[PDB]
Amino acid sequence: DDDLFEELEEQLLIADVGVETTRKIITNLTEGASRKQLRDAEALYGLLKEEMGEILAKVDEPLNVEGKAPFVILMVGVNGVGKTTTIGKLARQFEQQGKSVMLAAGDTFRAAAVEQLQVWGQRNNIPVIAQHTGADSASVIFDAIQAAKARNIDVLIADTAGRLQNKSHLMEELKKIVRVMKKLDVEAPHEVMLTIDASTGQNAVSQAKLFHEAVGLTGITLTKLDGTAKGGVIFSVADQFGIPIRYIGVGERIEDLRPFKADDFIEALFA
Amino acid sequence: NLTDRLSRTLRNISGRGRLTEDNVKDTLREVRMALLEADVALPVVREFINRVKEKAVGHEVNKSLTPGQEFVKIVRNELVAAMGEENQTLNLAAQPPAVVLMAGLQGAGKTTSVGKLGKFLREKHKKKVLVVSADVYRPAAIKQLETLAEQVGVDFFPSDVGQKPVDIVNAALKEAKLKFYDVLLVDTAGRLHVDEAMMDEIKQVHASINPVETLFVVDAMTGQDAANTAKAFNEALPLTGVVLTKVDGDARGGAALSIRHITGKPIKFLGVGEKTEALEPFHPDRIASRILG
RNA sequence: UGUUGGUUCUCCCGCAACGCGGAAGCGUGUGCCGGGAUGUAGCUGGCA
Ligand SMILES: Nc1nc2c(ncn2[C@@H]2O[C@H](COP(=O)(O)OP(=O)(O)O)[C@@H](O)[C@H]2O)c(=O)[nH]1
Ligand SMILES: Nc1nc2c(ncn2[C@@H]2O[C@H](COP(=O)(O)OP(=O)(O)O)[C@@H](O)[C@H]2O)c(=O)[nH]1
Ligand code: ALF
Ligand code: ALF
Ligand SMILES: [Mg+2]
Ligand SMILES: [Mg+2]
Repeated sequence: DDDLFEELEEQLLIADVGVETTRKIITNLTEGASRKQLRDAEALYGLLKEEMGEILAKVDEPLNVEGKAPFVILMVGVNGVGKTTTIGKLARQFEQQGKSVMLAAGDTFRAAAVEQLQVWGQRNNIPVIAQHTGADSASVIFDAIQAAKARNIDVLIADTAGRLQNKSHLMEELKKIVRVMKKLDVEAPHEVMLTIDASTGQNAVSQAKLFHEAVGLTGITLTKLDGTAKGGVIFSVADQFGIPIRYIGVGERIEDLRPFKADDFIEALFA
Repeated sequence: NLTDRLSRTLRNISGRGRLTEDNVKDTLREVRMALLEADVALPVVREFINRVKEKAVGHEVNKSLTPGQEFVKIVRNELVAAMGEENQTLNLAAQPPAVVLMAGLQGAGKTTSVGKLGKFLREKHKKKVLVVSADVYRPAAIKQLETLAEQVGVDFFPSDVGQKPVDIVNAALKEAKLKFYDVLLVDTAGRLHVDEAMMDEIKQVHASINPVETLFVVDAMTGQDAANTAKAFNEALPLTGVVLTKVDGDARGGAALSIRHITGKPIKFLGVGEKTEALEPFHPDRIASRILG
């Protein structure tokens, strides 16, 4: 049965779940399998799924944007993970549920960021509030939020510039963006969404940690699950921070965003 | 963590006799754990471990002072060996224009890297550089390159999303030959190894311009999946080099080993920031010490 | 258009933070939406 210890250990590790989380899940699995005296494979697969299901059941809360004017979502995370693409997706979704959406082009740093967002705005036939690269991000987003109140907009999604979490000064910048929002709405940002590239390994932990400490994360989006990457690191992060997983990215077209469903995620992870 | 763990295993199993395979057991498992938390893809960890085993059998160890330190010296030496050599360069001495093709997954840092290479090549190798984008997929990608190009004082060959990448690069090469340019940098859209049509596309682009360099660009925070991508890309194109981007982050960077192993190709550059000046040469020992902490 | 609040660029300065550097110092997608000068200037928001 040692070849089985070796085998499942390998399966967990190749999916980027991490060693600590691997020990937790496997240790609980030895106790569960020995306990219920399981003799067949399919039942083992079942129990594994059940326990992982426990971890993900604390983070399955879907996002609700109803009830505020506007409901403010703040997109944060590291570079090139797909924050902007995800916003593009989010808009078509919200427009599908009869919500008027506005976009803030808060990435005022990276080359062509604003034009990129604007393409998502034209694709969504919704307004995009922007100044230029070089502008103050915080003030761009603030102006956006004021404009959304004025125009009775239902959801305002603010893009930020991707930043690495060890760059403390960029995190301070992030904090200003939030702080400055508070002057219009104390409970905004109503959703602070971390975006994690599914290719990412254990550094995601650090990411989730530092952004959290900076800003208080209220949701996660897992992108690029349309490849071979399973994105298992999320278990570790769920274990440590309990952040709701809102959506999954599954491609680059405007329709390639799916509400996060734990069971589908389990399905994908194994095949 | 490293020195102290290795010192623990080495004082506790063996006393003061030479190191023999039965002393090595705990050492090997723990090194494996360290490398896994460092995001080194598993198979690569096994293969490195075996070499470590081989260096462990005939150890000349009982003589140095700290057992952890000598064993560490050997792991470090092995790793620095694995990583390659210094002063690894782009072939700019052959017939001009030197065509450089970028390849890799979405958001890896390819466009940013093209800008960085434009800066490096014009400023330091006194090169006359043309850059082009074949990214007709990601919105505003071309304008992103055009911007970067205008910023680094290099010429930009216009393309639009209504064109086809093969047409674009053929045109670009034609212009570079015709106007006696020293270098053609070719930016492409991020693509997944499972994307059959896009891999066909990159294979065809490479076939069209016969590039002297094909650079595989890889996000340094990449976890296990790097084993897959590397393999696919290595098998899809003749890679001549690797760019590892976002090393200015705090990720341990183990993907570098993984990739380096599976492709056997040299890492030529580190991307070390978002700005165009942020480019560094690859030093095996520095990255090695980073991965081991 | 009318009025105000942002911001950018140009000039001026303060406090602090971060990065690099024996240090002196050089910086700044950092903070105090710091303080001023200025444009006939831009870009952005609110309200009549
Ligand atoms: N294959 C795939 N690509 C994605 C996904 N999400 C984003 N991308 C691509 O990732 C690249 C970078 O994403 P972007 O939104 O510009 O990153 P940002 O810097 O975080 O805003 C873009 O080329 C996107 O098309 C996804 O779910 N699957
Ligand atoms: N911090 C950091 N960011 C980088 C680096 N290289 C690229 N990026 C960022 O990653 C994001 C995606 O870059 P991009 O060049 O468009 O990726 P591409 O889709 O492969 O062209 C942008 O925010 C870049 O600024 C790097 O070395 N360090
Ligand atoms: F390219 Al980014 F946030 F990393 F727009
Ligand atoms: F988003 Al890319 F190359 F992956 F521009
Ligand atoms: Mg973006
Ligand atoms: Mg690009």
